Amino acid sequence: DIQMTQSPSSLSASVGDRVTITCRASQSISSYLNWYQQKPGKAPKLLIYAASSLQSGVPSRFSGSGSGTDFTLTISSLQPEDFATYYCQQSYTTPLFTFGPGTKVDIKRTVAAPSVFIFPPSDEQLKSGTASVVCLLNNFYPREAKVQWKVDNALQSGNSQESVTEQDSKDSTYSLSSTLTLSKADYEKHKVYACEVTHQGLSSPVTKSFNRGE
Amino acid sequence: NLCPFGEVFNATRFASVYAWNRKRISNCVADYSVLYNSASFSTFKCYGVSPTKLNDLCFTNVYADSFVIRGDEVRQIAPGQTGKIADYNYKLPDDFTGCVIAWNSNNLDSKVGGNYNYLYRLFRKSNLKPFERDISTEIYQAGNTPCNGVEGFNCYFPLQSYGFQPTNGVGYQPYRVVVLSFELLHAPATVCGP
Amino acid sequence: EVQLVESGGGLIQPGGSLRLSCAASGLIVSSNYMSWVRQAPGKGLEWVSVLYAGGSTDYAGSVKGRFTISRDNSKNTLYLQMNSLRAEDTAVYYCARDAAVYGIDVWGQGTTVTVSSASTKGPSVFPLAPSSKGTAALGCLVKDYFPEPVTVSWNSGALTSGVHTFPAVLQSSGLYSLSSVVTVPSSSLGTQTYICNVNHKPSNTKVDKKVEPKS
Ligand SMILES: *[C@@H]1O[C@H](CO)[C@@H](O)[C@H](O)[C@H]1NC(C)=O
Repeated sequence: DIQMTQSPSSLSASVGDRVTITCRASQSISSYLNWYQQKPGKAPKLLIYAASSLQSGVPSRFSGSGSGTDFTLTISSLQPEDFATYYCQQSYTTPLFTFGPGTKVDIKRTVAAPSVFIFPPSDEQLKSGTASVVCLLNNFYPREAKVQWKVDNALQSGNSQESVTEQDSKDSTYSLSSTLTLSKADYEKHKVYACEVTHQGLSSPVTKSFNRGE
Repeated sequence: NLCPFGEVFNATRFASVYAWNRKRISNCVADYSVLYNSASFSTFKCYGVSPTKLNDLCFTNVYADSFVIRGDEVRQIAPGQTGKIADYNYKLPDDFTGCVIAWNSNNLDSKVGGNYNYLYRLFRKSNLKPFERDISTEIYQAGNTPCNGVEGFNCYFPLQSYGFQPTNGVGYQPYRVVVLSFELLHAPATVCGP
Repeated sequence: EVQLVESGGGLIQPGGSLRLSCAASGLIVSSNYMSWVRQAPGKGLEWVSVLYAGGSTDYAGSVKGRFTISRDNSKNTLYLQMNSLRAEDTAVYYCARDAAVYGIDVWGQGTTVTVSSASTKGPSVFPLAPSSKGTAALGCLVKDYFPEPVTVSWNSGALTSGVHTFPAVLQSSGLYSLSSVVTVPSSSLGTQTYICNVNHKPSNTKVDKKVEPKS
């Protein structure tokens, strides 16, 4: 088998910029791999086949190179219709292809630190026997953030989930919600529920917290 | 009056898998001992016989097929197989009675920078009949649209080159293969061993 | 009219069968490498199986002997029968013609295969109330709803700027929790009435829940 691998997990770029995505395969696939574009909710779109042959119905500004083991896609002037994730495929074992992790090209923007808001569990939900705590790192850039949960100053691990939003049509900023789950008996045997958040925009980490009765 | 294997297993020139190569041997002898006392082959399976007790076994005439294929495709050269090779390049019959001999030749069949002389038929409309040889270079027509020499949508050239390059993992290296085909119809069998 | 419209697949328990359909038009599926590639929500593109022109097939070890690619060359259609389904198979399925070196150029529209043994349930709507300690935030927890999807709305649409509605989370019980939030002037803490309206069509459930600060 052959391992594929993309470079920048997700790069940042502006309109009119000239982006360069990478892709390298385990063996020396000699000039035998194409590039694909996928926008959320749609199907993949072929762009370059056989390393550098342009696909018909594809803008002139999409390049293609690489021949041996290390390949590269490069777009001349990033246009707004080009913000999407781009994968690479190996056509060496032609009937049995593989892909790369993909590289998501988003919109570059000034650093924006996230406004943090922590919400306690609603008395309505406490009746049903389980308790949900939600933190919030609303509107910021770039995506990357580290939300730790602390309950009675003790980090929580397997009991939290996270979900991010798309780049806002108008902000170009992200938002997040980390949802801690507990029980009505566990939540009731601890007071201090805090939320720590680390981000490039914040000099140091921010902790939004609260106590059981307040 | 010995069977001329030495010019098949040691030939400096092998043919592509799709255009696999055949030499009918007749009117001679054969030392099937030396072939599996050389012990220089990577794969050597025999179906419907046994290499040792085959020097007394006479046959009307024996065929010796040769080509070159990716290391992990030599599993396709067996009776009852499917894939790119067995389906479009060289298909062995279910009732096969012969031997398959392969030996990694990456020190000669994958020159620096990539050896592109060895090809393998990639597009075909149906599968090969056993010991069939398809040499057609006509533009493969995937759609309703007659190509007539133009590569493009629904138009593919059927033969694709191997990217033979020696630094690749063994699976993707060139393996010279030479299938031996023993047949015997009602006629003077003249390919005996000692 | 080069296109592949796939169909047949929505929801079914862990073990049941669901056959997929890829209706080729423009090319011929009888003489082409017809593959299926599956893809999850938070994952890449994964190849599932293949059917050659010579009718030969092949599938990935996590499928072998559970699915079975087919084709009807009289209706120019590609099929995929999915037996002993499991949770790992939940993903979007694309049919595409692999043009070998020329690459996978033609791709099927889209077909989702959510698979779980959860019973459809309209979700709970718990309120996220603004806090004491310039701007204040609040929202709603649309917890425990199945199946997908659900759409949120604030003040029946009278409120949009600031409001974020999140991508849904599939949690360990096999249900989806998602939250929707909007930021508003703290100066209207107890002045205007904010109500997050939720809709889960699969359970015919429609909920309107006022959000205000308790103390
Ligand atoms: C190939 O030639 C070598 C000598 O270079 C010899 O040892 C070997 O037996 C030959 N094999 C044949 C004739 O099958």
